[PDB]
Amino acid sequence: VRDEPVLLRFYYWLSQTLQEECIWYKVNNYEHGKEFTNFLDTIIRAECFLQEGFYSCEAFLYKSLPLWDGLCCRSQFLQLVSWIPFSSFSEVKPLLFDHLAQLFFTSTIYFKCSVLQSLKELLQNWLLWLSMDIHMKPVTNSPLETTLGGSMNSVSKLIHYVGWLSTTAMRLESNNTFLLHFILDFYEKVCDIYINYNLPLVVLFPPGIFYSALLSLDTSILNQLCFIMHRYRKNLTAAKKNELVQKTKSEFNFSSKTYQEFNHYLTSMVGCLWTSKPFGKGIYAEYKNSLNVVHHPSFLSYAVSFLLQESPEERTVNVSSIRGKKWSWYLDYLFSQGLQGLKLFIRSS
Amino acid sequence: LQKRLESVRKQSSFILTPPRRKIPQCSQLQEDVDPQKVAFLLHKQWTLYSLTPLYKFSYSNLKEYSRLLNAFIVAEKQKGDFNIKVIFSTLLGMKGTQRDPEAFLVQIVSKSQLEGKVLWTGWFCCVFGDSLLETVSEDFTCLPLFLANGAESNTAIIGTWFQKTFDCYFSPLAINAFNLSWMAAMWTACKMDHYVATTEFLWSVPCSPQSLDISFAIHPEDAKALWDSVHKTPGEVTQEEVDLFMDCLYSHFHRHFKIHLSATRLVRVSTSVASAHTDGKIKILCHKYLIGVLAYLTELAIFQIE
Amino acid sequence: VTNTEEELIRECEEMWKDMEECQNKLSLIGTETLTDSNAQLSLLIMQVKCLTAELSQWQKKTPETIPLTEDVLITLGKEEFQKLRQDLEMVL
Amino acid sequence: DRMTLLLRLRAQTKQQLLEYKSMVDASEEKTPEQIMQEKQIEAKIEDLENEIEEVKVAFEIKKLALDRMRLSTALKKNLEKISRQSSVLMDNMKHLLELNKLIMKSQQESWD
Amino acid sequence: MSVLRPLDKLPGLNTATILLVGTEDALLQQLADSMLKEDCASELKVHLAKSLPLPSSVNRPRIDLIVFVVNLHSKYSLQNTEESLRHVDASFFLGKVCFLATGAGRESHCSIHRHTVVKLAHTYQSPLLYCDLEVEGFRATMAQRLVRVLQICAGHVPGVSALNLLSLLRSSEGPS
Repeated sequence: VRDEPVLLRFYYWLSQTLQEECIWYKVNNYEHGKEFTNFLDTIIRAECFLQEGFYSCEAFLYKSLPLWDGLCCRSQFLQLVSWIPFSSFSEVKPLLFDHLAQLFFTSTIYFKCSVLQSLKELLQNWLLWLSMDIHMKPVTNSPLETTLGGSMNSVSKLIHYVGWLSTTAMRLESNNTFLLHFILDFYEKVCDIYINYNLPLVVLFPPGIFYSALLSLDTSILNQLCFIMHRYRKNLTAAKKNELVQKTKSEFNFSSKTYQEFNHYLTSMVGCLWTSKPFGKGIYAEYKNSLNVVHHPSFLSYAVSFLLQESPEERTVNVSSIRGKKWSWYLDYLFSQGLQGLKLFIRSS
Repeated sequence: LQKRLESVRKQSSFILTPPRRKIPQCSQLQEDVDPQKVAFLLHKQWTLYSLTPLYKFSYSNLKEYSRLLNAFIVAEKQKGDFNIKVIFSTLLGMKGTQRDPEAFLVQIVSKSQLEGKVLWTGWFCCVFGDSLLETVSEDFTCLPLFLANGAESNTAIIGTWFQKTFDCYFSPLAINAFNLSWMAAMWTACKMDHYVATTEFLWSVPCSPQSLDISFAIHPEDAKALWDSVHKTPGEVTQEEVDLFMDCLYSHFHRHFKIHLSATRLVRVSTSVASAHTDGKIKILCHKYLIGVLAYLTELAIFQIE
Repeated sequence: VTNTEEELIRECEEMWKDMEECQNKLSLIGTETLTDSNAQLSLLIMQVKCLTAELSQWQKKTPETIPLTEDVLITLGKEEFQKLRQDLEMVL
Repeated sequence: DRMTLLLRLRAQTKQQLLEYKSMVDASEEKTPEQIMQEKQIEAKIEDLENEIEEVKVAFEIKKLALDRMRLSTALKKNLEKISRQSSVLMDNMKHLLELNKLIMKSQQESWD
Repeated sequence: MSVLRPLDKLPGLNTATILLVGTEDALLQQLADSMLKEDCASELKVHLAKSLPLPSSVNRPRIDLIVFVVNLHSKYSLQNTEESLRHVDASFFLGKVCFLATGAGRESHCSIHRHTVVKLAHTYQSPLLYCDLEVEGFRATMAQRLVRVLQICAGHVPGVSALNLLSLLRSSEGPS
């Protein structure tokens, strides 16, 4: 039902419910805060069942984000910002993104992980509405490339702001892997935009995230870095097929600055793994073999365990002679542990 | 709906009050305004509430709504003879803007078991509330401000009936102590050539376990000669005129008792025009400047909704 | 470990002489207050002078060859492995 | 553990020396002051913070690359010869590979 | 003399400080006691002040952070703060001055406007935060928030400077 006075009377009730019966307007009762926590559990199941946020709920967060400190039912407040519908980028940033960034760089790292879990669900429901807004509108006889182009810079400045939030908060905690798992889970939502949502825009991240994940001490961050860069190849070469069809009409074109930047990402990561030349342009007696597949310290746990399972009566340790026939036996042990993203990357790129 | 969007962004931003305001005009009572009705509205104790705009409200269905209200408030006293009867009286000519809806009166008048004694008085109004009129539809009737006279238990059993019929909700109104200083400066900006009361202020010290009150009285001929030395630009009441008027009243208190009252909290302003309190208690003592105060109360009543 | 301690004592001694030379050049600059009438102009024009002041300094600094040989990076690596083990328990 | 104290006070003394040298270069180097609008001044603020963010991520990624190459050669010379710390280092690598195998299976099931 | 500058002498060796400026003596003492509960790797030295200009003391260290705890229920906390930011240097305003407006949870008994402290922070280029220090659960969120500002202003992290804190705490309305 898309009737007008049945939605305005629901706006007039629940805006008065969140204003009078809030937390800081009371005399600090723990029993009324439990009922306010139980009332917000009704709201987060109603916004997910409707798949649009209410107009009362985003109006309350316009007045509560200057008045919120970072605790006192944090998990019910960061899921209230997760199901806000789509608006312009210039309206959100004085009311939300200024008051989010005053609390993001200053609170604890469990708050810093819970912002990016909220923004990856915000990137779910905004791209879900934009994937089907093209389909349900045959009404306007004007072309929609100004409206999709006006929605292009609204979401590309969204990801480059949270990408500016990600490469600055890495410097705050000085390379902790626990934040680095949830940065690459946010770009899992980015790299499935043409296959699953059919949106012709490919955005990329600045390389402070890239060499902090390539030189990380973790195997699962290196698997998810090879998962997203495998998805970035299949998104861009299918956009090259989108550029090849739309060249005759000159409508859906991409700039040449994202093709030369993507060549800088692919050449520098195979020099640290396969080509054994780690010094490139971003990075400037075994310095040519200090960074390899078998010479990386996260895969060095698999490199010690490969020589123990071959012969457990060892006397010397020789990890540099793993070439040829037992190099394929070394890749058979790494593929059996659950490195499926590195298996699909080596057979394509 | 698009003008509902533009009213949020003024409330979402920090700016909601203009620094240069207009001195209120002399509201002359017209021939359409009833003189015998506005004398009953004066010298009464009132409790303010804010209300969302109503649904399916008609001016010809008041006879059915008078019989449903008289069958329910007798029944709410039986769940916990009554010779009471409500009167829905409509008033005319109070509006200054033609796009405002008509205000009306709700009384409870007891019958004659021997005019009856009025036990409760409700009043719905909208005086210069033009900012909320384009944010509603034409089906909605926009009466944000409500004033009640009587007990709070009689307010809740009739306020239950507006929740279950007109799809609305009553909220308590509160005026900040910053906003008492502007309406005290508006009451000293008035023009008078008649019998006047005394300007009464009261502050409360927050840094005490107990209550500490100071009664403070200013003669209004002394307040008028203090005002025009500060007021130098005529026609407008500015931001710097009120804040220097409150500072010289604080510096007059400072050279005698050495107590800074600027750390305290102003809670009661009572002048020759009207008396005010922060929880919604008002006593209007003037009929010439009636709608100038009531438009300022609807200036705050839209702000608690939005 | 003792000789790499006293190298890091001596390298932190010579940059302690660098900052007190910069402290004696900074004490010549006196007092500069701020009024209310020109506060938006006297804070944003000097920020153009402030952001230019490290634009030459972040480009002058090379990737610094920090001299460390043995038995510091092994003990810091086991402290890194002890915090990596607690981080993969919390992310699980 | 005194070497973390030496590295933390060395990084603190380097940060204090760098902000003191930027304060001396702010006090001694000047710009030509003209009558300008505000939006061109904040456009210079956002362009200078983008350029200083680019050179700070350049210095951070080159210093982190030098640190990971020194840690890779330090772990290579560590695990070249069998020492007495191997009896807990092998157990730590076995616990890290089992926790990483659990994170691989959780990531695959969560993605599907 | 009676002037203040953030750079005259030496800070020390892993030792920072904070200058709590306010009019209330019982409200800022509970904020000073709650910062010692959250432990860190630096020695904390909380200074309590009434109003600027300070008396000429010679045993003062280098000041890393001055916060101005104003009250929204009091004009006396605002008029002393207006006399406090006259005797300051312009090098304090490069990310080393934070504001705290107490009394933001009670929007029924408030005594100064919310737009006034925004306009006070817009012309002076300072970040503005709102918190209520009457709640012990809200005060520990505030006492966590004073430590991570003080880790930036003392230079305890690599790469983030004091003017990097000013660029992250910007506030500007939308130009559309």
